[PDB]
Amino acid sequence: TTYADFIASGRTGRRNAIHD
Amino acid sequence: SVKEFLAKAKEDFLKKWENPAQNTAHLDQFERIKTLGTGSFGRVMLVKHMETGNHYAMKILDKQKVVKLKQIEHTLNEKRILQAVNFPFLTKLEFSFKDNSNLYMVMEYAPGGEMFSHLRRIGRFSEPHARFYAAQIVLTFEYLHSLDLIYRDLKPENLMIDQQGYIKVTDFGFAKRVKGRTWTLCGTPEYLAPEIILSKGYNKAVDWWALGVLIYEMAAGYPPFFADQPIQIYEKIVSGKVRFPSHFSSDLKDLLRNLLQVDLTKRFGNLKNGVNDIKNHKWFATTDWIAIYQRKVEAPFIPKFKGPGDTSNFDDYEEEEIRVSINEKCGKEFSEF
Ligand SMILES: NC[C@H](c1ccccc1)c1ccc(Cl)cc1
Repeated sequence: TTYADFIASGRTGRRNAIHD
Repeated sequence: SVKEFLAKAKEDFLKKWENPAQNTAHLDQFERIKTLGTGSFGRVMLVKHMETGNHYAMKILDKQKVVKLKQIEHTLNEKRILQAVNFPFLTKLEFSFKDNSNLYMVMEYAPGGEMFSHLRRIGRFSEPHARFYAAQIVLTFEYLHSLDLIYRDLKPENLMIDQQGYIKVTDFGFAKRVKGRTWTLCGTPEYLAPEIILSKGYNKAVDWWALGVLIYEMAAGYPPFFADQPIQIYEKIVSGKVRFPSHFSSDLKDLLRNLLQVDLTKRFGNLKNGVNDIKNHKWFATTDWIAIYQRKVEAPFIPKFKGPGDTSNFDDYEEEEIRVSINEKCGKEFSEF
């Protein structure tokens, strides 16, 4: 399931902003 | 009359914008309680203001780290914008000051914690629950955009839940007053509009895209474009494809198609009818926009209150000294702060 893939992913924690 | 409300809001904003508050407190006036968040981009501490006993979230930026990250102008934007704005769903900046080493922004404290925490734990929000929050973001962007401000970092991590269950938008580190277009690559990967990824000039339309991502994430429990690495996320975003959970209503699906629209001539918020395309969409048919502004609407979820200084809705972070050098750092760079 898509949920299962999200939870198994490395980006379920707080996400940092990006920049140049 | 929203037109008239906003005309007055601009008069109020412009006065503070053109003559910013500066040096309105001192570190020694606050008792440090607990770190509520960190990052390369800084940290936030729960503090108690001695003269009132009020609790605040104090953002602390290391001037030298700001300079190294090329965030000087962005940091000056943040403080100058925050001291000038005034809206129910914006976190209020109560004090700001600086010392030899650091910059300080003392914001109101929302003990309810970040939307992020509650969304991940609970899993997802029902559509009415999501709608309640989205309405507050629609109104806040209407406000901000009218003042020529682009926000540029919408996400659950940056939306606090207050004691009445309402939203406070926080973190204005990439907010910028710009008439016309701008070019800075900034934001959070999952929430970046395709035109940001493709190094085009872009405008306030990137915030309406971000609203699409947020509503999706709130209602699905995961964002519309995710992967393990940013590059893989950017590929998905520009692909022009999105999939909706089977439990998404027809109205939700249709709203999201018009928000997560790569074509700027077709993206809602960016058309001739502006924010009314969003405000008058079927998904918001039940939303009483005035009642939400006024906070008359009963919130779908009220965080468990355990005192004004309770940190139970926040995670634990490693505590770190606030060191203040005896030599002033970066004086010229942050002169106007
Ligand atoms: N993202 C909002 C979050 C926060 C704001 C206010 C109170 C607690 C947490 C936060 C902001 C800045 C940083 Cl450096 C880390 C964490």
